[PDB]
Amino acid sequence: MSLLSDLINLNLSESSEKIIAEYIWVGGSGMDLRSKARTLPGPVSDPSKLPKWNYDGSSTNQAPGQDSEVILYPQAIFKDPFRQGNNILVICDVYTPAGEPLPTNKRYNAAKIFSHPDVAAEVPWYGIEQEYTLLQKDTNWPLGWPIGGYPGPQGPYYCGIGADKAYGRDIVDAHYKACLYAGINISGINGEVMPGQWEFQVGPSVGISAGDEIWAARYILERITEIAGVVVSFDPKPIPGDWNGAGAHTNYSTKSMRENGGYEIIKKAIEKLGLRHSVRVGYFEDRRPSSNMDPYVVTSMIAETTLLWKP
Amino acid sequence: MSLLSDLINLNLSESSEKIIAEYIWVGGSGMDLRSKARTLPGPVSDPSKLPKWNYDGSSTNQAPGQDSEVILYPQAIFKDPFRQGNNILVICDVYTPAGEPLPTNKRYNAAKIFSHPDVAAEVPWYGIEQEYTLLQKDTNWPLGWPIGGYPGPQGPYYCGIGADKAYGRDIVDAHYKACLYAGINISGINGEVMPGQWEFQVGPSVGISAGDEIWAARYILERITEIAGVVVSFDPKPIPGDWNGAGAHTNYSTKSMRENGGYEIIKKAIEKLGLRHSVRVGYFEDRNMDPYVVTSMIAETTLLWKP
Amino acid sequence: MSLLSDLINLNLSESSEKIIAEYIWVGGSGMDLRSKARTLPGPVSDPSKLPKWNYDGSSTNQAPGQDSEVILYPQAIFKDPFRQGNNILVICDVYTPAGEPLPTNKRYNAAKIFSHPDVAAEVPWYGIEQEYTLLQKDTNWPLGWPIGGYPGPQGPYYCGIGADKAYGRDIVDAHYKACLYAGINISGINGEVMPGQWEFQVGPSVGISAGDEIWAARYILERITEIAGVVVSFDPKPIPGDWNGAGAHTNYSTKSMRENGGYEIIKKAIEKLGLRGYFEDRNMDPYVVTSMIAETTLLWKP
Amino acid sequence: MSLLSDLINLNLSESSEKIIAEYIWVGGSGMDLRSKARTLPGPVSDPSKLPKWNYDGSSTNQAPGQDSEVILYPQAIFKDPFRQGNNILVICDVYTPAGEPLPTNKRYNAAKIFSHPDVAAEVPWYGIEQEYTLLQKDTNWPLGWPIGGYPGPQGPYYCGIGADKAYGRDIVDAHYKACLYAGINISGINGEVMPGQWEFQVGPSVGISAGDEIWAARYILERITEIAGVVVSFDPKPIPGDWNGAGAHTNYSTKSMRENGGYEIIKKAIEKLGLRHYFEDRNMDPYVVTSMIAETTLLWKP
Amino acid sequence: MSLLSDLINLNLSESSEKIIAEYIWVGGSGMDLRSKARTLPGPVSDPSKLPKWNYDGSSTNQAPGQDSEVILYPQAIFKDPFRQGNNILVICDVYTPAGEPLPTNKRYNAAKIFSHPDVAAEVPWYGIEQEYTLLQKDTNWPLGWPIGGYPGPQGPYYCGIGADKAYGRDIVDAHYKACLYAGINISGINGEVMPGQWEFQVGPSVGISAGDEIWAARYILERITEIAGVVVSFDPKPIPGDWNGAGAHTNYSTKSMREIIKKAIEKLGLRFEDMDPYVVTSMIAETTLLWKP
Amino acid sequence: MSLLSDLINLNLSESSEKIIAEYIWVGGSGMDLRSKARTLPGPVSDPSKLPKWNYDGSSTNQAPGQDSEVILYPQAIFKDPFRQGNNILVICDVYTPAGEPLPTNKRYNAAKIFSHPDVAAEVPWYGIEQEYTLLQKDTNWPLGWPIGGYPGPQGPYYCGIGADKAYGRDIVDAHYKACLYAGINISGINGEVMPGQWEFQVGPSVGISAGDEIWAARYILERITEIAGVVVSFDPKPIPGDWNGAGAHTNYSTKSMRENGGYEIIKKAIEKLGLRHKEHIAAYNTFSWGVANRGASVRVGRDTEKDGKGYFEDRRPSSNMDPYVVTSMIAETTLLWKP
Repeated sequence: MSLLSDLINLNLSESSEKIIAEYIWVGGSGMDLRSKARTLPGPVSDPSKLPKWNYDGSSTNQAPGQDSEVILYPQAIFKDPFRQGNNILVICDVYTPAGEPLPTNKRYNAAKIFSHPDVAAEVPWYGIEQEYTLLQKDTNWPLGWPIGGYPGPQGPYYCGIGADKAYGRDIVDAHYKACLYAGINISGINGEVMPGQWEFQVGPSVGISAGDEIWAARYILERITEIAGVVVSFDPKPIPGDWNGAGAHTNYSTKSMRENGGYEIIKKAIEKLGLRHSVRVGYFEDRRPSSNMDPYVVTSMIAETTLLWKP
Repeated sequence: MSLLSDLINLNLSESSEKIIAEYIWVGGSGMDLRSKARTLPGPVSDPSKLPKWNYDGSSTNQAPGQDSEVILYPQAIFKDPFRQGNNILVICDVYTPAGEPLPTNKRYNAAKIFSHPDVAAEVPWYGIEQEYTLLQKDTNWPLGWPIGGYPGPQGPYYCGIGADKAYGRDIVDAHYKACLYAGINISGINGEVMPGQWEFQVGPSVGISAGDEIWAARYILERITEIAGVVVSFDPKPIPGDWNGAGAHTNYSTKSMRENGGYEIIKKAIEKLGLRHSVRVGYFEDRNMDPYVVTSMIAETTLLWKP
Repeated sequence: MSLLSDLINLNLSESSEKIIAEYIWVGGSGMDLRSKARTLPGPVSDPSKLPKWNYDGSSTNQAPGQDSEVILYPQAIFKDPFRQGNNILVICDVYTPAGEPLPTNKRYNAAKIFSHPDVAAEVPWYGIEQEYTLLQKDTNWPLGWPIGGYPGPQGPYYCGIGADKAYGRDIVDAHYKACLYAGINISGINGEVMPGQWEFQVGPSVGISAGDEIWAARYILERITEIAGVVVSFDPKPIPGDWNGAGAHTNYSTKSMRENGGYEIIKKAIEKLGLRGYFEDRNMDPYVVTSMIAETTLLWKP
Repeated sequence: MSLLSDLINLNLSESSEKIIAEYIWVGGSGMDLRSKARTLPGPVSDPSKLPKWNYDGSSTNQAPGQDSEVILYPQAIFKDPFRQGNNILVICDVYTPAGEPLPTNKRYNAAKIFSHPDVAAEVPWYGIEQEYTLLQKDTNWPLGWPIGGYPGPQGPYYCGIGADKAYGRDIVDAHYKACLYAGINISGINGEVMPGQWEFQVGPSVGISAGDEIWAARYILERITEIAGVVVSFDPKPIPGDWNGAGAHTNYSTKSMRENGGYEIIKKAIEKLGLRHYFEDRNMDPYVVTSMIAETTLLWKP
Repeated sequence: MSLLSDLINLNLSESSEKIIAEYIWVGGSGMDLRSKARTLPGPVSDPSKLPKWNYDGSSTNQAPGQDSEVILYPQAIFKDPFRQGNNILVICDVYTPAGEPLPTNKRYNAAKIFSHPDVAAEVPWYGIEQEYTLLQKDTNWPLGWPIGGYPGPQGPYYCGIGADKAYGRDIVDAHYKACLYAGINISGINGEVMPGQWEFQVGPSVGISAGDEIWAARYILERITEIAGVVVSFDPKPIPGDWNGAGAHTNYSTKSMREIIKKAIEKLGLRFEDMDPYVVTSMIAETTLLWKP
Repeated sequence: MSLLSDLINLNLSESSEKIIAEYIWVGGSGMDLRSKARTLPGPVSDPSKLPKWNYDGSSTNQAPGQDSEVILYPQAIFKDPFRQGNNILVICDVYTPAGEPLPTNKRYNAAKIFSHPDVAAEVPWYGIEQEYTLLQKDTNWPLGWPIGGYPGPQGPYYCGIGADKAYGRDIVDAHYKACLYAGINISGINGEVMPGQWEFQVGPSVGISAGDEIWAARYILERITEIAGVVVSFDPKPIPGDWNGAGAHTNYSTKSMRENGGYEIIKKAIEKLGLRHKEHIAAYNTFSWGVANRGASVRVGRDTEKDGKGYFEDRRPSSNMDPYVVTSMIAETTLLWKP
């Protein structure tokens, strides 16, 4: 409605100083984003000044015990592209009332790694490639799926233009701008090989914020698909039959690698990655993660292995 | 039709100083909000400066006895998020032409309680959690209700995002901004365990204003569902079959609780509520009733009642 | 389309000084409003400065004989809420080319009454309640009419809120603002007992202007229902079968009633009305109703 | 809905100095436009300052062997009419990682021709007429195709107006303004003989920028048909059966032609064109057409 | 489908002597008919030669789950107008495995009354008028219910003809013939005052068979509405709002009356023309023949 | 469409003496019925006089090996209710070209059991109850599934009548008459607890023919749902969520159990069944039995106890069981097996 969108787009700065904060977290599947919103007395840019919150963990498959309460710790702030003004998104990680990180909290361990002085001094930069597929809500097939099936790896959809080739660009372009506005370092987008299939890239992002941003980007994307009435999947294999997906390739570089200087340093890091069990060379790419893996794990494991691990 | 919203959204400040006041009241079922609007000469911020009004109680199940007139007393003003500008919402309570509160007027007795020096000195604060369900107008099942029916208490709807999980968010978000604009102390919202089910929280709100705000929040919400062509229910059990609803839990604290040695005041307060007969511990929580009644009963039982 | 509304909403002040004037009149059924629009060189606020106009009365059931021409006399100006800017609505009344009021022109005799020095001195104020029903275009039953039919006098529609109770509020709220914008003294609105049934109140309005304003308000409402694709009826009994309508009560006060003490003036006025602050009088033409009240209490001699 | 277009239409200048660049290239069929977008730190007006990029050529039928990587060289900048603000469109041509132009890269050779001192000194101007057909997505027949088939070369569609004659004008007018905004020298448009068939002209455009501009205009057009949910064809024969198409006629003038003009210089150019087989030369790649005329008339010696 | 109706209309007499018997009973609400079918070796006309059967009473609100078996006693036979041929309908009443009538079995007590020598010798005849309403499956409003709603008691529907007046006559005429074919003494039909509203009359019917026949006729009617995709209600008030229903009038005569009425009318008042038909019919006999003031 | 059904319903006896035989078999999932049809020179009543046939086993998940040919052995004849006249249905079991039964051929071992003199002398009768669900083709939810979802175990659908209660009776009544016409010993039908859920019973049928008849009855049902444009499921849980399904309960009696003294014989058989329980469950939790307590593994029934003779019910098999396995295992355990 036009009456409805007017209420949704009300600018609160004209009526008070209160802001709305959307607290966001990863649910019990490790892939389900959850959120809810609260009012704060005034604008906030420092996450550490945000109050902690809580939710019912037995409703998100995260607290089975007699105590269902789970605590939310604010960790990163972004501008809310939906509520606009001084309203914000808050990426949180999740803990028991006693202060223990939940098993589905991957940020905790990642934060320990990125806070290590020898990792922190190396200024690790990350570039993440996030593929996704837009799906018809009723049928669960990708937008533009051709009547008659699987089209193949050589087709008109990859970076295509036109009503018969690019399906869902409105969602994609809305997302690109929403992310820039929010403060995410989104570095690009492209239409992928399958109809309704797309990719966005994020980076360079330093350390723990790479994970914060990617989760923030996924949140915004699904909020946008929600508006459009379309289902989004980050699964590498979102439908049966043949399917061409990429994965979740991660580009990585340190202060030493970027100061050449250490062209050689890139190669030894690659040596270390091979030693642990895909990797190509500036910076280098890691080709093992799939499109739904947790970025906190992926990014921190690369730093640990290349900066802290000794066989 | 774009021609229509242009008219609805006209800025009257450009043409004169007159304002429109939407007078709101609780009807004969104790849960049905009613309203109508009048033009006033200029901007008003003090409810005591508003004229009294009236309506036909025989049309809202509030006047049987040969005299159908019921009187409206303005009690609280909020900004009107629908008409915008200087136009206002007016929460009223209802009286006979003779000056007596109607049986369905719960504000009067609640106000008497909050006006008592022993209550007023304790500065009672209230926090209310209002759960509600958004229902398809034609089928009366919740928005997004799954074909197989009751999904269970463990699902993707609670605080969910995405077309297949969150149903009716445009309404929820419209309501959130609308209340803040209106001047209600809405403190947050969340998607609940069932599809189409949500919650908003209001507070802390002082004394009689908790009820004023709650009714105002309910009014705004149902005005918004009206626009969206959706039905709203505040019933804990809004459909047959299995259902997970919470209720309307109420948080309460006094000045004594908020200061030094609240621990004792809190347990004692709980003891008296128990002695009268659902209560758990900052402050404490008390588990479709009228908020004027609920909030004032808590103050009275804990501050005025002497066993 | 959005291309269309852009053209409809052009601000003519940006391109010239010309304004558009919508001349409005009551047709041969006594309840059908008609209008058409003309271009004038510049802004006008004084009705007496508007040129007279004309139309084919044989197309509106208002001229049977060999000369079908009917003359329009501008009588009242309001701002046009549809064209916006300096464009205006013009309430006219209607005459033969020779200068005689048509039988369906009720403003003429009303004007004589309000022009009478004894009436004019009393500054009569009117408050008029206009009930109306919004009807589905195809079925001609009210918006929100329930499958089972007539619901009874006790229901959720009266001053109701919600998708299942208030039917047509967008029209009603558009009208309220449109009337205020136009310069009509609209004093309030409410949902009525039947679904799709509503009321607006106008006043206080002075003398002959009560009728001019009520007619302008009816005009504006029906232009709005036209936009919404809904039919409107001002008939107290707009559908067959059982139905609750209120009516059209008219509140009335003279200068004398409004001063000290007035109660006595009110007493006598009430007696004369029966025989033939303020007080209330229990599809009619507002020109007739209001002027008859003034005449009965100020000019008539029992 | 309206929420979606708000996000798409966000002005990024309010949040940072970063811009979005849409890299565009010709795919493996020689007629398929492809593109994707990346974030840059600040505004750029010089193509030579833009970073090179890459894509998977095995996905656009442009790299078969074990190395599917293809390099994009930015060549021309236009403002992005879709993202607005300081966002840009970037016309690119394509190379192997080793630095060799791909077979489907026609810009490379044209650029050698226009950079040649004997060509460059003559400032070749080009005027290109681009015909196209708007097709129903589901049926693949032109918009407004009549129940009964091919209407003939004599009809109401050529430069027509009205719902029954002009099909897809909203696309055409969006494109016209979009191209002007972008910085393309679009010189006019017209409805053509077949329903849903139209033409745009570009020029005068100097040298290599003629081809850059036509490709950018084709890109903008298909992005617009995409928004409209309509298919576009630049094929001279976009459906079976009889059909009236023009082609891609190219106008050409040299500095000397614009001087005296003399006409003799024109005669000479025409003569040389004949020998190999301003003035007019009657879906091909504009880089090829434009550069061959320049080569033949300025470099080629009989 | 013609392929489907060909299978449904197969004449089993052409392939064997086996027949199908549809056992019918009254469920736990007292108004819900239930049935299921079994194969028998050959034609049967004597209800007492039919085997008893059983069902899960916990699925029809007539037994608890821990002890759910309920026994079906065959009581009356009719020809089955749906399966045709030698196939039959069997009206049953219902008992615990120990042999007691279920509380929702009203036939048992009615049978005792009609078996009483003071009643049986008097040959009580019954005429029953059964009103019903045909309802649109999706809306639950009557067939032909007018857009503007409740029309009033004076209208064109009563005994009407035409597309705009008679709604559901196909169902009604099918029912009339089906009942006659089945062996029910259906004595007439008429369109009623409300749209989609109808009545059939059964009688004269002797004693306990009046109840058997009415239930059999109700069965046949709802099987027919099932075919037509229409819902049936025997409720006097089948929709909210105003409605014109008759009631449940019952005609009654004894052997003595047919040869008198006033003494019976007197007896009825303290407690000619006057819910479960077994109850209604037997209580009238009891009132006028067995009762003690 | 009447033009089409006229062709389908042609009486071939008026045009020739040739008949059409629909050879039917169980495919590689153990539940997928397959069939195809051939022309034979004249009418046939003796299955042993029908020629063998073959099919491509790599197309029904029944021959992975390099030789995809699988052989069809005719075993049972029924009249074809679809083609009518002298046209027939032929229940087959399936073998390698070399002559060995396929792993998915369960008839073979069952036949070996029913041919044993100790089983045959005993004349085992079987009664099988086949529950099934009719599903809307597009949504995969049952016919008549209510807008608000799962209704519960106490409702109006069980043996119900009316447009709002009984869903799919045309299919059910067509199937009942088609089976009778075909020569199958179908003994009854009823509407079940869930919307669109129904049951039919077959029996008493002696020995190996019980399985032949059950499979023929299943074939006919799915051929009828195909005509109706409806999907049929014999799965114990044809939809997610709560669901009330029974299974495929099997009644069993020997000549001795049916005569006087029979109850003592029944108890001994039940004892033997209990000693095996795990073997039977694995093929078809804690073994139990009684007369009217659910969910006993085995039920005797009031009538049997009362009379001192009759039969007993094995309530363990699920609705998608292979009747050859169930029927023959009951005979084997109670008549041939030595603990």
